[PDB]
Amino acid sequence: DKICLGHHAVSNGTKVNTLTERGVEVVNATETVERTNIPRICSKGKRTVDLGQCGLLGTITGPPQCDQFLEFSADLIIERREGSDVCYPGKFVNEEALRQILRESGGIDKEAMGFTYSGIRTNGATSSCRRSGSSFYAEMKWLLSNTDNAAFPQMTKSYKNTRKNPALIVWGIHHSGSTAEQTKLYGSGNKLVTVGSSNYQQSFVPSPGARTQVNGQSGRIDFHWLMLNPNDTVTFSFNGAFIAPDRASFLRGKSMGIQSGVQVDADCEGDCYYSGGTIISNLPFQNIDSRAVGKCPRYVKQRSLLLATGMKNVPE
Amino acid sequence: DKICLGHHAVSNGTKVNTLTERGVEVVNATETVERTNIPRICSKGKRTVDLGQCGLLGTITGPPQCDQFLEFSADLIIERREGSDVCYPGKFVNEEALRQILRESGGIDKEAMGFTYSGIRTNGATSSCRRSGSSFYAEMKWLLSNTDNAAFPQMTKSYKNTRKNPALIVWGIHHSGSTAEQTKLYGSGNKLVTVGSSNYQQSFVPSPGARTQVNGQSGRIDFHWLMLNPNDTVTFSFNGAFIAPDRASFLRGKSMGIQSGVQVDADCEGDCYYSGGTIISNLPFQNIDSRAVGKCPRYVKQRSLLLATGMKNVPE
Amino acid sequence: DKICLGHHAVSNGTKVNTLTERGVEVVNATETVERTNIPRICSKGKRTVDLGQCGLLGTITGPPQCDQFLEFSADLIIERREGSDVCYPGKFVNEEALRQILRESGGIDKEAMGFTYSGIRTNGATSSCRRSGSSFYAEMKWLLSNTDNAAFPQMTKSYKNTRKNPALIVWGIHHSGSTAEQTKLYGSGNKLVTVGSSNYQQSFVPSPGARTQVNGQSGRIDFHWLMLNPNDTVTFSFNGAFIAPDRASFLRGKSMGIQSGVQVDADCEGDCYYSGGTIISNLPFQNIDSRAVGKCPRYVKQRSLLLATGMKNVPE
Amino acid sequence: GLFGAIAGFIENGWEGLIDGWYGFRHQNAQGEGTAADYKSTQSAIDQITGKLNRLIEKTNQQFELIDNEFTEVEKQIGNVINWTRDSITEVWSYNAELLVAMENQHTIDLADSEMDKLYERVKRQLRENAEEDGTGCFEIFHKCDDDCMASIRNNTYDHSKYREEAMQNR
Amino acid sequence: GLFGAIAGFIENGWEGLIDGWYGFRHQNAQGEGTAADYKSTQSAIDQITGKLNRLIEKTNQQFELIDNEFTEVEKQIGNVINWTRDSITEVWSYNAELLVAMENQHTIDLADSEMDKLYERVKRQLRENAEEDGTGCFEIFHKCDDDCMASIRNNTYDHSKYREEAMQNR
Amino acid sequence: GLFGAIAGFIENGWEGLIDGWYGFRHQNAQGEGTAADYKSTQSAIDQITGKLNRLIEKTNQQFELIDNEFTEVEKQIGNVINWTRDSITEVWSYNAELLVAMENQHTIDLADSEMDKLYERVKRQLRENAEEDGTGCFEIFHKCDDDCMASIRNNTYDHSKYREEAMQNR
Ligand SMILES: *[C@@H]1O[C@H](CO)[C@@H](O)[C@H](O)[C@H]1NC(C)=O
Ligand SMILES: *[C@@H]1O[C@H](CO)[C@@H](O)[C@H](O)[C@H]1NC(C)=O
Ligand SMILES: *[C@@H]1O[C@H](CO)[C@@H](O)[C@H](O)[C@H]1NC(C)=O
Repeated sequence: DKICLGHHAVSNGTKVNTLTERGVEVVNATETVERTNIPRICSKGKRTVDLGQCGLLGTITGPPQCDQFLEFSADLIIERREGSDVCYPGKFVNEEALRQILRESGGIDKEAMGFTYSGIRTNGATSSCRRSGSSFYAEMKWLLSNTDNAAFPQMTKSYKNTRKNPALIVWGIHHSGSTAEQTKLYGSGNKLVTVGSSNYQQSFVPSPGARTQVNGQSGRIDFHWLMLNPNDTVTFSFNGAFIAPDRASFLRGKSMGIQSGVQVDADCEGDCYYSGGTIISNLPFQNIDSRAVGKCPRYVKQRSLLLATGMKNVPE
Repeated sequence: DKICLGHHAVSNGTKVNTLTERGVEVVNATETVERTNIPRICSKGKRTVDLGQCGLLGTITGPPQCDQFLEFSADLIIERREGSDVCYPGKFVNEEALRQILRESGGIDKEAMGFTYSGIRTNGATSSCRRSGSSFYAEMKWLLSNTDNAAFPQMTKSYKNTRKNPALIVWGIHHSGSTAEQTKLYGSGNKLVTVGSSNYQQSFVPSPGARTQVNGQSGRIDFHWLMLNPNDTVTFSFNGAFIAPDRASFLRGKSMGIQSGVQVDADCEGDCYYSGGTIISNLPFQNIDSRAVGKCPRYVKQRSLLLATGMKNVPE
Repeated sequence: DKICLGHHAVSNGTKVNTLTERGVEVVNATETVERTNIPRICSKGKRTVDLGQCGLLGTITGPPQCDQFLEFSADLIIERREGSDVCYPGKFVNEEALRQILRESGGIDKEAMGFTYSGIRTNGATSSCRRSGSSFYAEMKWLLSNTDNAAFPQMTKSYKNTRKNPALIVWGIHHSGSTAEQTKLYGSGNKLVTVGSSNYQQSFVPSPGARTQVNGQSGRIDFHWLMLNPNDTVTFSFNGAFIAPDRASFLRGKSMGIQSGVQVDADCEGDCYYSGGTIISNLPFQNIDSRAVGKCPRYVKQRSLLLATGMKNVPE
Repeated sequence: GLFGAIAGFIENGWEGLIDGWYGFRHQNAQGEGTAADYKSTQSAIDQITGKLNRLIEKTNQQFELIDNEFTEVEKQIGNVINWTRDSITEVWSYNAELLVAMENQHTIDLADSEMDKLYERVKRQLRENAEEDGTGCFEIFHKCDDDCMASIRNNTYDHSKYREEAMQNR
Repeated sequence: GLFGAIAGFIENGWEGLIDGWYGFRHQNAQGEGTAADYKSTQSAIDQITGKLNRLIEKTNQQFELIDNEFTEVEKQIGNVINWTRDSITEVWSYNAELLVAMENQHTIDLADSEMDKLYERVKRQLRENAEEDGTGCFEIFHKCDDDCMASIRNNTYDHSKYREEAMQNR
Repeated sequence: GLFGAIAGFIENGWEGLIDGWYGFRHQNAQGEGTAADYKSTQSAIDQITGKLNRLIEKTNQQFELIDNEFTEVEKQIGNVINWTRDSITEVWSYNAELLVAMENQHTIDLADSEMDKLYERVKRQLRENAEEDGTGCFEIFHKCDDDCMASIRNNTYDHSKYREEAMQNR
C-alpha cells in the first residue's frame, strides 16, 4: 500500500535564535563565540623576551634591571606589571608613543656615538642605580663639573646617523633637589640644554627644587628622545644638568609587544594574546578581552551565539 | 461547487524598501528611526545638578559662581553655555581631560590640606572674584609677599593622600600684568614653582607681561592639576606667583555629564540625552543627534527606515 | 505529444560566491570592487591649486616659494612631496592641525594689521629667503635692535579682528645660533615674548644655541599660530627674538586638500582622489587606497567581489 | 513573491477580510461565505512579532562625551574624533538600511509562503474530490453544504465520504 | 536551489534560449519549437535590476585627511589613526563580502523561484489534460497543433475545449 | 518553515533515522521498512558545511596595542580610544548576532526546502499510480513488493509498468 518520507530528529536537540523566533530547537548547533583561554603566552615558533623587572623604555637608557636587555632581539616582547624604566626617579617625555615604537621594533642594536669630553667629570653616579655600589644608566654619562661648584664649560656635542634606518636618541635633564645641589654639581648661574636636528628642535631649562622622596632622591630626571633620520645630525648645546647619551639605538626588524601577567610556554603555538593568556581558536568571535592583540577573533559583548548546523528538530 | 482561499488587503497600505524593489506597498509597517524629542532633561530617578553660571572646573577652584557647588553630589551633571571656570582670567592646562574626569565622578568631597604659612600674606584678593567686594577662589589662597616688594621667602609645602581613592590637586601660576606688578607682589629676581609626586613631575616659571583686558586684568592665572595616588605625596617648591591649594578634592561615586540648552523636568524619566532634550524610545535607531549620550539608539543619516510588519498589499 | 519548459545557459559562465558554496558558476556577473585608477587629478569643474615647491603653511608666512600663493583661491588644493613651509629653518607648533584647517578653507584673503614700529629695525633679512639676494617671509617683519647690541625696547603691539569670521595670526620666535648672535641682534639679558587673547594665552622664551646646519643656519624659528575671534583682540609683549606678523589671514570659502604625486587634468571630472590619481566609479567598494579622500567608495581588503546578475548556469 | 501566491496566482487581497490575514471564501448551494484561518494568520503574526521583539532592542552600553559643544577641543584631536564618529555613522546607517530592506524582503516572502502553505493544505485535504481552478480556488466535484465547507475549514473533511460521487463527476 | 527547479528537476539550461531567461520548448505533430516567456524573464530581470540600483550607490559624505603622507604625524596619534582606520577597513571588508554572498544566494534562489512559478503556471493552465513527466515537461493527452502550443504560451489555452479527449486518453 | 514540510505537513521527525537526514518509511505486504536518502541528506549537509567553511575564518590582520594596562595613558587620548573601541565592539556584536540569526533562519528554511524537494521528487516519480495522503505519505494504488519500494528509492520506478493496475483502482 504506502510509501512515506520523513527526516531525522533527536530527543534532545539544542536551542538557537533566528530572525523570527527565539530559542528554536534544532538538531545540532555549534558555538561561534570563543571563551577558551590558555593561561600561558604561547611563544613557540617566535623569539620571545620576558622583561620582568626591566621596563621597556629602560632597555634604551639601561638602568640596573635592563642590563640583560641592552641589545635584545625579539619577535614577541613581553611587559610585566613590575617592570621599570627608571632607577634614578624621572619620567619619559612622550613615554607611550615610544613604548609603542619599541613594541614593534624586533629588538635594538646599540652603537657608540663617539662623544669625547674635556675637563669635566664623565662618571657621575648614584646610590639608586646599584651595581658596584653606586653607578648609573649604562648608556648615559652623568656629566658633572670638574670639582664642586666649578662652572660647567659651555659645550656642544654632535652625532650623524650614518645608517640606512633612523636612530633613536635619548638624553636626560637632571632637575636637582635644591638650588644648592645644582650649583654644587654644575656651578651657579642659569643653565640651558638645547637639542636640534632637521626634524626636531626643542630646548630645556632645569628646574631645581624639592619633590617627594622617590628612591631616596628629591630631584628628578626628565628623559627626552628623538628620532634621527638617515644622513641627518643631532646637536646638543649645554652647560650643566645634562645627562648625555653614550650610545644610540637602532631598530632591528619587526615584532609585537604584549602586556602579560601569565607564564610563558614554548610548547604551544599562538597568534592572539591577551593579558591573561593566549586565544587559539577558529571561531570568528570572542568574549574574552576587548583589548586582546595579534591576529584575533572580533570581540563581542555576547557570551554565546549558537549557529545552527542542522534542521528544525521535531521529536515524537 | 467551489472553495477559494485568499489573504487580506487594505485600500491604503504603506510603502517600504526591500533588497529587490523600492517602495513596495505592504499592509502595515512600523518606524525604526526615532525622531521624537522631549525638550527637557528627563531627570526623574537620578540626582541632578544644573550648574548655570558655574563652570565645571570651577567647582574645584571655587570662584564666585561655583560657591553653590564646592562639595556637590550627583548622578547627572549639567553644563550650561554660560558656565565659567574662572573669575580672575586664566586657562586650565589640559582642561577637557579634567572636564571628562569630573563629568563621571558622582560629585566631589573636599578636604583640607593642612597648609600653614609663615611670614607672608595668605589673603590675596581681587575685584574680579566679587563677594565682600574683592575676594578670591574659595579653595585657593593667593600667597603674597609680606608687604610690597618684600622678597618672597623660598618655601616648600607638602600633602599626603591618606585615603583609598586618589586625590585631585589644583594649583595656579599668576602671570602678572607687568614686571613691575610681579616685583610689587613677590619681589624682584627670578621665580619658579616646581611640582612633584611619583606620577607627576613638572615645573613653572611665571611670564609677566600685558595681555588683552579680560575682566579688567591684563595678567592671567595658569591653572594646573594633578591626580595624587593613595599613600602618595605632593610637594610644592616656590618663591612667588604661586596660587596655593587650601583643600584637595575627592571623587564620590559615579555620574554622567551632559551639555544641555533646555530646562530640567523631574516628572519624566530618561537615559538618552542630547543638548536639546531627552530621547525616550524603543527604536534601535535615531536621526536626532550624532553626539547624543547615555544609553542610546544608534545614530543614523536616515530620516526614516520603515520596517514592514505585514504582507504584500494587493487591493482590488 | 509534449511541451517542455526550461531556462537559458551559456558554455562559459562566471563563478561567484554564495552563503553556502564557493565559486558557483552563474550566467553573468558584475564587479563590485573598483580597481581602476586615473593617474591624473581630475580637476575639471573645480578651481584647482598646485603648490609644488610651496608648502601649505608657507602660504601664510610667505617664504620665497609661496609668493605665488599669498592670497590664493581654491576649491581643490594640492600638496606636493617637495613643498616647503620654510626658508629660514624652523618648525610650526601644532603644524598638522593648521594644515587641516587650511586644506578646507577655500583659500586665504590677507589683510594688514597696522603695526607701526619706533626706533628699531623693521627690515631684518637673511641669505636663505632669497629674492633680491637676502630677504624674508613676505608677511613677517624680522624686528631687530636699532644697531648691534642695542638693548631692544620693551614693546607691545595689538590687533582687533573686526570681521565676521575669525582671523589666523602667525608669529615667530627666533632662536639664535649662539648667545653672542642673540645679544648681537637684540641686546644682552633675558628675552620674553607673551601672546594673549581671550581664547589663547601662552608665552615664549628664546633658546639660543647651536643646532645642525640646516640651510646654512644653526638657530631656528619657532612658528606659532592662533585663531582670533570676531570682535576679539591679540596682544604681543616682547623685547627681542620676535618675528612679527605684518598681515593676518582670513578664510574665504570651502575646499578640500589632497596630497598628490601625479599630473593635473582639467579634461576629466572627479570626486574621489588618492595620492596616485582619481577614482571615478559607480562601484560601492574599492581596493585602491585605504586613505583616499572625497566622496568615495568604501575601502576593502578584497581585490574582487563578484555579484551575480544572472541564474545558476547549467550547460550541456 | 518568492512563492507566487500573494500578488501571484491569487489575483488580489480581500479588503473585507477583517478577521485575520488569511481565509476561505466559498460559494455553494446555500450562498456564499467568508471566514478567516486562525492557524496560518497566527503563524504569520507570531513570526513578524518575533522580528519586532528582536529589532526593538536596547543595548546596555553607555557612551559618554569625548567632544565639547561649548569650548571646542584641540583641532587635530577633535578632527580625529569627528572622523571616527562620521565613519561610525556611515557603518550604522548602512547596517540599518540593509537590515530593514532584507527584513522587509523576508517578511513579504514569509507571508507569501504562509498563503501557499494554506492553499496546499486544503488541496491535500480535498485529495481527488476537487480540481484546481488556478486562481486559488478549488472547484469541488460534489455537493458542498455549509457544514461541508465548515469541515474543510476546521480540517475535518473526510475525502472518503465524497470520493465516489466526486470522482464519478470525472 | 531553494526551489529545486533550476539545477534541479529541470536537468539543464538551454544554450539556444537567446530570447530571454525562461521559455517553452514543445514537440508536436508539426515538429518542434522553442519560444521565450516574457513575463517570467522580465520579472527576474526587474528584480536583479533592483538589486543593482540599490548596490550601485554613492554616499554623499565627504571624508578629508587626518593623516599626512609627506611629513608623518606624531607617533601616538597616527598610531591611533592607523588602528581606527584599519578596524574600519575590517568592518567594511566584512560587510562587503557578506553583502555579496547573501545577495548571490538570494539572486540564485529568486531565479529558481521564477522557474518554478512559470512551470506551475502552465501546470495550472493545463488542468487535467496533461501529466507531469518530472523532467519539467508536460505530456499532453490530446493533440496540440502549433496554434494550441501558442495558446499555452500566450495563456489562452482553454482546458474545456480539450478535456473530453484528453481525459478519455485516461 | 518557509516550505511547510519539516515541522509542517510532515508531522514530526524520526528519532530512528540514524542513517541520514532524510528518508523513506514504507509499509507493504511484506512488512515495513525505513531507509535514508543519500542525495537529499548529502545536499543539506554540503550546504551547511559551506556555511561553516565560510564562518570559520581567520582574518590575516594583526592589531597591536594603542592602550596600556600597566601605566594608563593620558586621559583625553585614552578616553577617545576607549570610546572608539567600545563603538567598534557595538558594531561587531551586532554583526555577530545578526549574522547568526539570519544564518539560522536560512539553514532551517534550507532543510525544509530539501524535504519538500525530495517529497516532490517521489510524487513526480509515481505520476498517476499513487495519491497524496497529506501527511507526507503516498498511498500506492497497486502492489508494491520490497523490490518496488527499492526501485522508488533508487529512482528506477517505471510508472508505465503499474499504470494500468493502479489507474484501474480509480
Ligand atoms: C565636528 O563636527 C560637528 C558637526 O557634527 C561640527 O559642529 C564641529 O565643528 C566639528 N568639530 C571638529 C573639530 O571635528
Ligand atoms: C600608517 O600606515 C601607513 C601605511 O599603511 C604607514 O606608512 C605609516 O607609517 C603608519 N603610521 C604610523 C605612524 O604607524
Ligand atoms: C578604559 O576602560 C578600562 C576598562 O578596562 C578602564 O580600566 C580605563 O580606566 C578606561 N580608560 C579611561 C582612563 O577612561
